[PDB]
Amino acid sequence: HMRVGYVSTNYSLGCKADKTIKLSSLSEERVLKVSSSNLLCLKNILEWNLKHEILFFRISSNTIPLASHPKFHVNWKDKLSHILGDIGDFIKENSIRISMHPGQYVVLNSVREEVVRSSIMELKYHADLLDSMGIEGKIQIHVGSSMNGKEESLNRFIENFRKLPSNISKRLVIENDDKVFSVKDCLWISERTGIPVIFDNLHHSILNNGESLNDALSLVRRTWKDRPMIDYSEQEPGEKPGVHATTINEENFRRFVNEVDEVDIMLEVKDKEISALKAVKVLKELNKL
Ligand SMILES: [Mn+2]
Repeated sequence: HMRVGYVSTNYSLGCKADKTIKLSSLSEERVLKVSSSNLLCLKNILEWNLKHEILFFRISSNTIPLASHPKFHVNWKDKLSHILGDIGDFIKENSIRISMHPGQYVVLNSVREEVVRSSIMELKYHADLLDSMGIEGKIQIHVGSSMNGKEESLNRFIENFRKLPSNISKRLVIENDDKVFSVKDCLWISERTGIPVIFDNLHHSILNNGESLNDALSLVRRTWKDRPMIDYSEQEPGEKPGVHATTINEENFRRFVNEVDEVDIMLEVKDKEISALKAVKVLKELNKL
């Protein structure tokens, strides 16, 4: 009862789904050209993934390049409605679960009004992309800044969250990080907002309040109405703490899954689909796929 995913693009297939363009290259034609090629490759990836028993995917934020930039005014929702609807049908037809992660420049709890504004613009593009596919999906973010200290920063997150439009807020999920905001801190936010928490195992291993894997999982499960998503990674040997592994280690992964069930696992390792294949092989063997 576990789905496996990987993030953004598939290197083996050779259809790049995560291409972006420089601000200096912005034009309607170029945005439509790179969006179309990204989306073609995304459809090809989702097809490949279904055949390889990989039923979770993290769609790249580069899918429509520069979509939330102030100078961007391309009507991609109409112009690409065809391919967008087609990809969404394939996802809903085949029970594929979807997440997106806008990354570090979304800082929903910034003290700077213009940073909050641009962060909401980026979140609105993610909700628009998912809406254009006719699917639900989750948009995962970190809590953000710790300016003025942790408690002020948690309350600024909750305040600004409560100003979001529903098509973003209904999809939003928060994840623990390895520097400031722990599982405990995310659970404090969830209790006051209903936001589900994505558990990231490597981050928790680095920054925690003593909770075991199982206890932290059980806590985070209660924040979801549906099956939880978790982010699985490992430490790259020899690197600074928190640097993500270049591939999963099968024995580490086996030790993790033997503890867990009824969760969709997103692999955040640098060899992408190659690790997703190793994980499908383990899960099938353990009758947990
Ligand atoms: Mn993560």
